[PDB]
Amino acid sequence: SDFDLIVVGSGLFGLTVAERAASQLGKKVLIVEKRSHLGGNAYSEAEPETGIEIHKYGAHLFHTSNKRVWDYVNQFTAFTGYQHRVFAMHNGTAYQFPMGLGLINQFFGRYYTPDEARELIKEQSAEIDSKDATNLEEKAISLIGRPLYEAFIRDYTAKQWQTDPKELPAGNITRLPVRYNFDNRYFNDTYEGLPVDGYAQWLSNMADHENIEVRLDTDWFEVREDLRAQNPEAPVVYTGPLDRYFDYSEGHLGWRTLDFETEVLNTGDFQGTPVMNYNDAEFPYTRIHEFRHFHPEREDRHPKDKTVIMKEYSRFAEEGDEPYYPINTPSDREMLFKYRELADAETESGKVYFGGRLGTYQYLDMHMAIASALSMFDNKLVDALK
Amino acid sequence: SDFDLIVVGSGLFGLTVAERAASQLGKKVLIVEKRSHLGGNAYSEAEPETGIEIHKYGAHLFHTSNKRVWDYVNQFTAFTGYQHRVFAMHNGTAYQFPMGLGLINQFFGRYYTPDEARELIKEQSAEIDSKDATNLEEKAISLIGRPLYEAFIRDYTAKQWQTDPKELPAGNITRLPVRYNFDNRYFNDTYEGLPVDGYAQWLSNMADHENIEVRLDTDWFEVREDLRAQNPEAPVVYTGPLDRYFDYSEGHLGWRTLDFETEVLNTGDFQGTPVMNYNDAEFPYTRIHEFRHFHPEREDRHPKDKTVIMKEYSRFAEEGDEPYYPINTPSDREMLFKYRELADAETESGKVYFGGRLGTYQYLDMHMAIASALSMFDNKLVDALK
Ligand SMILES: Cc1cc2c(cc1C)N(C[C@H](O)[C@H](O)[C@H](O)COP(=O)(O)OP(=O)(O)OC[C@H]1O[C@@H](n3cnc4c(N)ncnc43)[C@H](O)[C@@H]1O)c1[nH]c(=O)[nH]c(=O)c1N2
Ligand SMILES: Cc1cc2c(cc1C)N(C[C@H](O)[C@H](O)[C@H](O)COP(=O)(O)OP(=O)(O)OC[C@H]1O[C@@H](n3cnc4c(N)ncnc43)[C@H](O)[C@@H]1O)c1[nH]c(=O)[nH]c(=O)c1N2
Ligand SMILES: O=c1ccn([C@@H]2O[C@H](COP(=O)(O)OP(=O)(O)O[C@H]3O[C@H](CO)[C@@H](O)[C@H](O)[C@H]3O)[C@@H](O)[C@H]2O)c(=O)[nH]1
Ligand SMILES: O=c1ccn([C@@H]2O[C@H](COP(=O)(O)OP(=O)(O)O[C@H]3O[C@H](CO)[C@@H](O)[C@H](O)[C@H]3O)[C@@H](O)[C@H]2O)c(=O)[nH]1
Ligand code: NA
Ligand code: NA
Repeated sequence: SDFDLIVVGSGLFGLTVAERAASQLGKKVLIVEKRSHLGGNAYSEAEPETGIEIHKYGAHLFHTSNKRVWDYVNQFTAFTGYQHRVFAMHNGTAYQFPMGLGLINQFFGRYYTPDEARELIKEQSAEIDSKDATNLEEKAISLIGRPLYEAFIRDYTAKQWQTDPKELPAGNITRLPVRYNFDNRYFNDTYEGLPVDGYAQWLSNMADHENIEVRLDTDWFEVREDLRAQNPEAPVVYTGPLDRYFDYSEGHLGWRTLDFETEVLNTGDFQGTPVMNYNDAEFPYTRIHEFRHFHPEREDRHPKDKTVIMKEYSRFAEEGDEPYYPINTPSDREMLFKYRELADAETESGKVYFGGRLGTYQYLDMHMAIASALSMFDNKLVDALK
Repeated sequence: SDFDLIVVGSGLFGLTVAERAASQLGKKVLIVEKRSHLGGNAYSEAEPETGIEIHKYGAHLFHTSNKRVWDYVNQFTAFTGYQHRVFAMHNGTAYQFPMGLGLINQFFGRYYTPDEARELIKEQSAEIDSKDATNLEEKAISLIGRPLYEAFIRDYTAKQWQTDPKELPAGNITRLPVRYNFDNRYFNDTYEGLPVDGYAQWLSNMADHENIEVRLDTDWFEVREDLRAQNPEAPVVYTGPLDRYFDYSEGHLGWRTLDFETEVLNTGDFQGTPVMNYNDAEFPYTRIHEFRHFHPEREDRHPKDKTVIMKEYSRFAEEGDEPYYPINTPSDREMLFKYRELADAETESGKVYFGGRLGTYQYLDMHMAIASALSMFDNKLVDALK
């Protein structure tokens, strides 16, 4: 055959499945991608004026405590020692972030020892018992009190979900969001970095194999019947939109989206930190990314006097807009459960597997997706190709 | 012979010289150490109540951009991903540190962009031209202005050197101490961590070799004539006090010292950061070290409800007191230059080499010492043992 496996999509999920099949089974794998680039939403490319790497589908920071995934992805790229950190902009002052002794000192006026700070939160959050809460506004206040809630959460949350906190489930926060030390790593995980020569280089390396064929700029639904004709019992992995596979026969799945406003400024340094959250409602966007800071080890290939930055906005996502975050209304999660039924049928009837962010209506971190792929590979695909 | 090389001292300098001679030349090396422990001032040991590693000769953070040294020391111990960070305590508020957009925001009331902040420092430091300064107080103010100087430098400096800034050379600061971003790594170097099983374990590994013999609790001047008798043209490396070698025949070298006040507290967490500087004169000590935080990856072998901390004080150092920092008065640096003459004579007449912190009256970082040793090894010792 020309191929033994067809993979729809070239996000981390497709790529992984693909590469395993190529290197571990030695099969011929054909990757079909709609866009003109490899990588799915993880893709990054250089801004033309400045040369600086940016991400046209949202900023991507790689982090995992999953050693399996880590050793794996390191097979295809090295990482930097980048540790992600964030600052929160509120009333013209940049606060340390997330919530901890640092922010606490800046906001309530003076230093609180760890023990002091636990107590400070005790009194503040005493208003509502977490067992009481009816919506998102309460449940937070019940965890950290009104002063903090109103300053750092209320508007930020509102902007991100286009809504009032009072009209959101209480179940969306599940943990005390406060640290009683000065540690402001944003992420708790074992391993963390950025791909050394960027994501594009990395993603691309995953498909650079003597058994993988990649057709960019190709829609699967336009070429499916043709390709399956060439070798009919070659199986498919579909990482595209779940609902669309089944021609929305059952209602459109509901997604949240993002609009990105990307400017080049005539300064070498606009905020001196990669990410700057904006928590006051006076501003449309949720945060400003300044991309040079993600790779400071490159700042000798960077513009002395220019910098690229990007403002992130949120809204609901519909048609033509890129889907980013599943919304998961109740009326979404059953039309899902339903499509599951369809997919399984379709998986047994016609050897077509469903995976990844779009393919399962589900938020996935990068390592999550990669693992999800590796699961499917080992559990479903090894026997499916014998 | 029983030994081919005698090494006085077991600090990093001795150890290095020793280990190279043992592993690269295969010589028999006898290490003579006055204290009862291996390691010199780098040594660390567990506080008995809590089990927590501490440093009885000052806190030690390892950091280098010298790859040679790095690959070397990794031969004897692994390091953690510890990045050192510091906070400055001034008027009951803990400031981000060192001086940068962060501290700046906290102190002058609101966020300053990088460009804004450069300008802010322009006006502040405009008072005195750096070309003018007569003492340490001016030279700082000429670099960062009075508001900052007085808040974060004046008292801290005074405590550390027991003096008024106005009576210190202008040459002790040589660089703008301000960052125009939010990056608060304390150290600029390529590599940085803490020894995984502590320094004691590490240091000790360097002497664990089938050609190295270690006699703890032995003063060299008490046993020298004896040992050199056993094999008279076996050479010595002396890493002890330079002046004392030559029986202070030429004036006592002047050192600064430290007194450490070490307490165990009945709390799991006293300040939630490894180091907390204290910049106001209301406090005797310069900073408080809280040692559990140096190894957070151990906090599941740490006391749930106790923590060891330590307050650091400075003064001048004399006899019986441990020497820490060369003072380098003018009347010190010529009595030095002189002892150099003596040493070289003594090096040619009697094959006795002088090295390391004490042996050269000179502040040395760990990697500096190690490199200094490696220099001496390759340049003077290889031919000296043929
Ligand atoms: C804003 C934002 C930011 C981040 C993240 C998500 C979001 C939304 N993620 C990273 C990322 O979005 C996610 O992990 C991956 O995109 C999932 O990879 P997939 O293969 O599952 O989907 P992905 O969407 O990447 O791949 C799908 C591919 O299929 C193609 N395709 C679709 N329909 C097709 C059709 N009909 N025919 C052919 N091709 C078709 C698409 O063109 C696309 O290339 C993340 N995770 C993390 O761990 N850390 C982070 O910091 C971030 N950052
Ligand atoms: C407070 C403080 C903090 C730090 C540092 C210094 C100070 C003062 N240094 C680390 C350290 O102090 C320095 O790098 C080493 O001690 C130098 O190693 P040496 O072998 O040169 O001397 P060192 O003093 O360690 O070794 C001398 C040894 O010789 C022995 N001795 C002396 N006289 C003798 C005699 N007559 N006979 C026999 N034995 C004798 C002593 O007992 C001792 O064991 C540092 N560096 C860095 O890179 N990062 C850091 O964070 C720090 N931290
Ligand atoms: O300043 C802040 C930050 C967060 N939040 C709340 O916490 C949530 C966290 O969202 P956000 O800070 O915007 O994004 P992350 O937590 O960094 O990441 C989200 O998106 C990432 C990439 O898209 C995924 O890796 C994460 O799982 C997902 O939580 C927000 O919706 C808010 O409800 C605030 O109120 N204020
Ligand atoms: O809060 C601060 C910190 C520093 N300084 C000034 O900067 C100097 C720096 O000294 P200090 O902060 O006490 O120590 P380090 O810079 O961390 O380290 C000193 O001691 C270390 C270990 O002993 C060595 O690695 C360094 O080379 C040596 O500069 C001080 O004397 C002051 O003059 C201030 O004014 N305020
Ligand atoms: Na409560
Ligand atoms: Na000036």
